[PDB]
Amino acid sequence: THSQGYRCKTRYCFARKFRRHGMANLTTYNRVYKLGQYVNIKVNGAYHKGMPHRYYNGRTGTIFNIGPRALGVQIQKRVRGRIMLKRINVRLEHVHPSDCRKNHLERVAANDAARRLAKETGQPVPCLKRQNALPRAAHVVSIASAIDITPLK
Amino acid sequence: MGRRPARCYRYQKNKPYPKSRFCRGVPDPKIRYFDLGNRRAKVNDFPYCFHLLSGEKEQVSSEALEACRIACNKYIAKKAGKDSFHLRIRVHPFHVIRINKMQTGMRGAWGKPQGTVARVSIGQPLLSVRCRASAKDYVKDALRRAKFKIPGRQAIVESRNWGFTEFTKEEYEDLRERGELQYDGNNAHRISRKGPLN
Amino acid sequence: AKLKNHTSKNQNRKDHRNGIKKPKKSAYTSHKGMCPKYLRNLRRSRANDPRQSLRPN
RNA sequence: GCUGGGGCGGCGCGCCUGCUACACCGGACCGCAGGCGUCCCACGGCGGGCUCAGCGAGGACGGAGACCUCCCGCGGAGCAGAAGGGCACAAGCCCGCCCGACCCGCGCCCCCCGUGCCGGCGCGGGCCGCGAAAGCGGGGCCUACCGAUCCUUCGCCGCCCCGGCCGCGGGCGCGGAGGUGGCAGAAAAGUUACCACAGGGAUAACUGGCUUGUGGCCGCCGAGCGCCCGCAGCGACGCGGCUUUUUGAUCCUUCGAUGUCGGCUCUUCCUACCGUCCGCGCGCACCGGCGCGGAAGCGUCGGAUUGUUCACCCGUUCAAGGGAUCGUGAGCUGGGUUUAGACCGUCGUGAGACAGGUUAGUUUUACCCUACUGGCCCCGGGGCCAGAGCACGGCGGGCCAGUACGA
RNA sequence: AAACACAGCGUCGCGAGGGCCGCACCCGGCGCUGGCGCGACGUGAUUUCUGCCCAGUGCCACGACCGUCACCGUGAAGCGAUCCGCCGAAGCCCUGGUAAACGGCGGGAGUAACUAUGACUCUCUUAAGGUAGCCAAAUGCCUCGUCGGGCAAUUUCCGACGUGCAUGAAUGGACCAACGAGGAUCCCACUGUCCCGAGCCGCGCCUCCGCGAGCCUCCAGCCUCGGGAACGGGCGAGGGCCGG
RNA sequence: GGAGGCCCGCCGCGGUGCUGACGCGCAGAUCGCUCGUCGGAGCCGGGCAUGGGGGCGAAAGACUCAUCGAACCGCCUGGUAGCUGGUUGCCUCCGAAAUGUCUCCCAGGACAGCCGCCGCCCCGCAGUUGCGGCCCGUAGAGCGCUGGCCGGCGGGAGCGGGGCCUCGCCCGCCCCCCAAACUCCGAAGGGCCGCGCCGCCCCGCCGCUGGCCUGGGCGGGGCGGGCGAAUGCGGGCGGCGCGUGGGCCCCUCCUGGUAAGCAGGACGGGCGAGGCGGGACGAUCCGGACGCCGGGCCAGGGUGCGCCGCCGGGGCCCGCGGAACGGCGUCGGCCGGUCCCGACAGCAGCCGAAUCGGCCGGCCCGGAAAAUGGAGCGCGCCGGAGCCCCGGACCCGCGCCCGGCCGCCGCGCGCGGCGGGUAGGAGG
RNA sequence: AGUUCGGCCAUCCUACGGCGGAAACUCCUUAACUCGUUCCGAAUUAAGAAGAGAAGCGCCGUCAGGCCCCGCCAGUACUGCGAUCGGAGACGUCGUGGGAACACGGGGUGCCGAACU
Ligand SMILES: [K+]
Ligand SMILES: [K+]
Ligand SMILES: [K+]
Ligand SMILES: [K+]
Ligand SMILES: [K+]
Ligand SMILES: [K+]
Ligand SMILES: [K+]
Ligand SMILES: [K+]
Ligand SMILES: [K+]
Ligand SMILES: [K+]
Ligand SMILES: [K+]
Ligand SMILES: [K+]
Ligand SMILES: [K+]
Ligand SMILES: [K+]
Ligand SMILES: [Mg+2]
Ligand SMILES: [Mg+2]
Ligand SMILES: [Mg+2]
Ligand SMILES: [Mg+2]
Ligand SMILES: [Mg+2]
Ligand SMILES: [Mg+2]
Ligand SMILES: [Mg+2]
Ligand SMILES: [Mg+2]
Ligand SMILES: [Mg+2]
Ligand SMILES: [Mg+2]
Ligand SMILES: [Mg+2]
Ligand SMILES: [Mg+2]
Ligand SMILES: [Mg+2]
Ligand SMILES: [Mg+2]
Ligand SMILES: [Mg+2]
Ligand SMILES: [Mg+2]
Ligand SMILES: [Mg+2]
Ligand SMILES: [Mg+2]
Ligand SMILES: [Mg+2]
Ligand SMILES: [Mg+2]
Ligand SMILES: [Mg+2]
Ligand SMILES: [Mg+2]
Ligand SMILES: [Mg+2]
Ligand SMILES: [Mg+2]
Ligand SMILES: [Mg+2]
Ligand SMILES: [Mg+2]
Ligand SMILES: [Mg+2]
Ligand SMILES: [Mg+2]
Ligand SMILES: [Mg+2]
Ligand SMILES: [Mg+2]
Ligand SMILES: [Mg+2]
Ligand SMILES: [Mg+2]
Ligand SMILES: [Mg+2]
Ligand SMILES: [Mg+2]
Ligand SMILES: [Mg+2]
Ligand SMILES: [Mg+2]
Ligand SMILES: [Mg+2]
Ligand SMILES: [Mg+2]
Ligand SMILES: [Mg+2]
Ligand SMILES: [Mg+2]
Ligand SMILES: [Mg+2]
Ligand code: NA
Ligand code: NA
Ligand code: NA
Ligand code: NA
Ligand code: NA
Ligand code: NA
Ligand code: NA
Ligand code: NA
Ligand code: NA
Ligand code: NA
Ligand code: NA
Ligand code: NA
Repeated sequence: THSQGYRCKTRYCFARKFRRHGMANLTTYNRVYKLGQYVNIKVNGAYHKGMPHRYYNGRTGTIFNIGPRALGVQIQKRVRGRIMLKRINVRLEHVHPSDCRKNHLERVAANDAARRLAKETGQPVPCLKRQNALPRAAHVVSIASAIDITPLK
Repeated sequence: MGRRPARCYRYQKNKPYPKSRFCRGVPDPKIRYFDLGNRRAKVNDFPYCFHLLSGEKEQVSSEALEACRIACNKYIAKKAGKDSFHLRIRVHPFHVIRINKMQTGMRGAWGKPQGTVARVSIGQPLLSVRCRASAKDYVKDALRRAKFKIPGRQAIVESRNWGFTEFTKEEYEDLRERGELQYDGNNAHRISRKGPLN
Repeated sequence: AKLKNHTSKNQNRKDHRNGIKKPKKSAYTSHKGMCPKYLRNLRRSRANDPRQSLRPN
């Protein structure tokens, strides 16, 4: 039919991975979260309390509440021609920290370090801006070529 | 005949619909034998192989399969003896076709099972024959005789392999003159090089 | 007399007509569902800070 | 109420699992396979201990299975009921103690207008259970198992009865229960063939259109039949087409109406050819038959019963099939179908019903435009010709001849 | 008209202080009447008949008061409003009667010296299991039933046959002389109904003098094919056509 | 002798058949023949009685003054209608929806969406690519799991059939073919998030948190440094209100059905509400989206004549919608044999060079049938005026460019950009 | 080298052979006490120190099964965008982007951290 129970159409997204059944490792409980941190949502099918809805599987958001046992996560959801901010409570088995800012943090650190380095020696500051791949430059190649031909059918 | 003309189920229009716990009241297929001739015959005899290929993507009814089997087998057996060839039907009728029997017209028109067909693609072998040099003079005529019971366009080819094995005749003969073949009742395989010794 | 049951044919075009509206910039800092013990401590720490307390005199 | 017209039937009319569904989310059908309106003070909470199904081998009144023992056993068992997920020093089984299947108050998720309802989750306080403790516990591992305003009834603590006080009684603020399954929730049986009203080609019955299952016609192949001999004549098992002269499917046009069956009368057209014409073949001696190709000029009739188309029989110069708004009602007729009277049977309490039978029952208007048939708008006598029309078919007798041919 | 009426037949109620009906009230009709009467119903001359069922529904008991079933009245309690008991008319319930009241009226097996059939036996079962009669009927689906008559030839007609989809006894059955602008089949006579049409008479029509309307009307008024709201006068392409 | 709801028949009283005439009538029911009855339950005149949910009825729902399955007159009453018809000057600026939920709801509404007008404020934006992080189980693939399915060959503890033997069940290997409700694997394709402030030191508050001098949160003060992908371009918010809630078509992807110009869904576009050229002819196809004009260039499609516009070069060559299946029609190929040591066709003799078999391709021929006379648009053409390809031209949609003018919106006030529109809204 | 407590959870698992112990771990001995077994000191609880590498454990081996990496499979299968390209259709082709799987071949077979001996 068409019924829309809380867990409809979850035959594949809530199943365990191959040879990864059973209890979760203990790193999922003793890692530290702070307000404003970016996290990912991935549902674990062996834990049935604090489970988010199928819609939130594979989204990223920020922490707005640190609780005794659950976290509060803010997520942007599009509804028709508008975006709504949804706040949900998730238990620890369904949340992982997100590396969506690691590249920017490393870029900032490197930019500052390079700026410090050349100043002490006085060397000119290089360009600290990313470049989209530019066209190739002039160069010279050697020839030991192999003749290529088309085969018969 | 009591059956619809074959143009009503020629093309692969639906998803495969096998007989299972969901589809139940299915009649029995018309064809029940898929290996004819001398099935028990060492791979050594019967070096020549012929194929009747399919040049269409379509569906073939079990009645047509039975008719073609009978025609080809009868001809080859009569001409060159009942123990000079091995004939294999390479396609099985796993798909079920429905009929909406004609009160209510298009309302509630899901349809009941009627028969079975085989789904075949382009280039897929339909028949295969193994024989020695005695019956190789009539295998092709048997295949041409069977070609007229099947819808569409088919082609007749002579394989370069040895019988029903995967070896070309040159490779097979070399590997035989180098002692590297484990032999079975129909097929041959290369010797093993892995696992424990002894 | 049967009519159509459903269509989403024109809906994506209507959504984009005035852009996809973003949320307000105050929805990100609401106290709507925060832990009460944290909220109470934040209130008392501010009030006792001389540099940020709004108590008169 | 929905509805490939309505009715009969069914209930995607409130909910749940998998598929349809094309790898975020969403996504239709009287789509596919199914389920729910319950069951349990333990089948619930917590702690401890343990490991299941089963293979192999052994024990014997004892066998295909009782019970016992060892071995290996990733779950192949079990966990209330659909289906799909989950689970091994456990979420399964056994034992011990218990009642968090509690009280007060908030927020969020799902469906979604970001309203309600069911269901779930996260918290702040109170009081408790188990455990050495950390911990866990707002029922039965997760996804279904349920209900507004008004009224009634019950429970705690209080307030009002307005000129005062007292006792009964009434009312009020908060929360449960009594129910609306058509489940965002009127209090509700038939019939009309005596009949209406407003509308509808958003929707049936008759022409036309698309389709061709069914009906009809035609090819290819060659297992066999035919004394022997696949093809003189046939041709199974299969496969490929065509037609709209059957019946279905659909609902595009027409409800401010295109007069709805058959017969009678009259014209024209098709060919997929029944006799006659011209050829060829035969399992063609003759007679008579059968097959194939070209060929639509002529012929294809008179009667009994039936409204019949059809069918069936008698007879004869021996008797094909079709189209044209299922050709033809301001051409007729009115036998049938199909208003209002009446009868029978079956059905219904009844009014009434019946693709059951029977009998009686107004058929209106051309003078207009065009088409068609003839006739006119004067011009001498005799002729020729473009264009248009078009008409000789069938059956016998005599001579050939009781001949050719043939026993 | 086969419809209604009808004489005849049958049932039911009532003895006047009654029955049936009218009617807002006061008062009326049958009734200037009295059971050989009045009122209410069904069947429908004559002849011959009119079977079984009172479980259902209906009606009736000068049957019975078992249970239930009002106001009023009365007892207890109470400050009083009130509340709880008793009391218990008709009706229903209970016990009987009634079908010329409404209506109803069965299945499956086995069986006789050829076969066939089944007088006979067993079995389930109802309130009762369709009797006397009649029939492919104005009533039989299958069905244009089977056999006979009549015809050259008959889905019509008549006579038989009968496990009758779904005949049947005053919702009357069967039969019937006389009668019928009733429905149906056949025979004689007669004939333009027909083979197959022809000729004629009067009136209209037509031409003239006099008189003189209605309906209808986007505009217009020759065809074939195409496409198109799927059958065009107009649109695209062709073929024809003085005007009146 | 003269009875009778007896018989034939005139006037009367009726109203059978011709389904006659008439049917813009003599007539809002008549006329002609034919017909039923004619001493009785007969026919006719006048007076009187019965009144509208009432009367009267030998019963047809008949009649009750052309009116009856409930008369006529006036008033309540301009009764109600989610339903059909109509709704009256100009120009300019903007411009839809045919969808979601609820509804005794399905020919109607409410709320949301889309749009107009009126504003207000000053706070960087995006239907895009690049770079970085995470998510999904579809096509394909496969048979390890859940199921299904052809055989071949080996081992035999146990069991069966059959003659210590011989095939079976069982164990092993091999093998043919599969799945919308199978998955160990798994794309293309999609979705979400990020891409400037950073680093160091010190100080303050907390009624939260910790064994502590621990943390976390919120603030203050000093020092150094700096604007760190591309491309384009100003953004955000509020009030009031209308129409719409029957849609259809194309592309690609699907479901039911033998199929359908059938019914039901999905991303993007179109018609609706889009002028103009072409496709002979068409709401939607191919181009191109519109103020009034002059000039130029040219898209799509074409260039015998109708009818604006053409040549050159290479090859083939009997133009209905159309299949299985046939062809010794012609042209072009691929793979194999035999041949001056003499092939093929008419071992040796006669000759004296190609020949034989299989599999294809292009264009053709057969297969190939309907009803008024007719349609590659017509006439026609056919070593083309046909088909495939190469090169250079030509014709014309104000579509594009240049110039003039009109209006609107902007503006360094010098000028610049633009102009379709149904339902609907606003200005002069 | 060993033990206690851990992180990631097979390059660490499974089967079968072999090597080793000073210290450590383990196997071992007893049932008065403590606690214990639907019955059993088997398990478990308490109390010990005569034996031992025979197991467990650490290491080695196997044309080992499994697990992991690289190549080939293969620019193949499939696919986004554009096409009056071919074909009656079923399907295919061209341009411009992305790009597998099985199978097969070669090799490999636990590290990391804090405290004690
Ligand atoms: K419909
Ligand atoms: K009636
Ligand atoms: K018609
Ligand atoms: K044909
Ligand atoms: K009509
Ligand atoms: K007619
Ligand atoms: K009487
Ligand atoms: K009774
Ligand atoms: K009957
Ligand atoms: K007879
Ligand atoms: K009469
Ligand atoms: K009245
Ligand atoms: K609606
Ligand atoms: K499998
Ligand atoms: Mg057919
Ligand atoms: Mg289908
Ligand atoms: Mg709708
Ligand atoms: Mg309805
Ligand atoms: Mg709903
Ligand atoms: Mg436990
Ligand atoms: Mg608490
Ligand atoms: Mg509702
Ligand atoms: Mg007409
Ligand atoms: Mg008319
Ligand atoms: Mg012919
Ligand atoms: Mg006519
Ligand atoms: Mg009639
Ligand atoms: Mg009638
Ligand atoms: Mg004339
Ligand atoms: Mg002439
Ligand atoms: Mg009888
Ligand atoms: Mg009878
Ligand atoms: Mg009879
Ligand atoms: Mg009769
Ligand atoms: Mg007759
Ligand atoms: Mg009866
Ligand atoms: Mg009786
Ligand atoms: Mg009767
Ligand atoms: Mg017209
Ligand atoms: Mg024209
Ligand atoms: Mg008298
Ligand atoms: Mg008389
Ligand atoms: Mg008349
Ligand atoms: Mg007239
Ligand atoms: Mg009265
Ligand atoms: Mg505009
Ligand atoms: Mg309601
Ligand atoms: Mg697949
Ligand atoms: Mg509407
Ligand atoms: Mg349509
Ligand atoms: Mg419109
Ligand atoms: Mg448009
Ligand atoms: Mg010209
Ligand atoms: Mg404009
Ligand atoms: Mg307008
Ligand atoms: Na729920
Ligand atoms: Na229609
Ligand atoms: Na027709
Ligand atoms: Na007709
Ligand atoms: Na008429
Ligand atoms: Na006249
Ligand atoms: Na009497
Ligand atoms: Na009855
Ligand atoms: Na008389
Ligand atoms: Na009547
Ligand atoms: Na009025
Ligand atoms: Na145009």
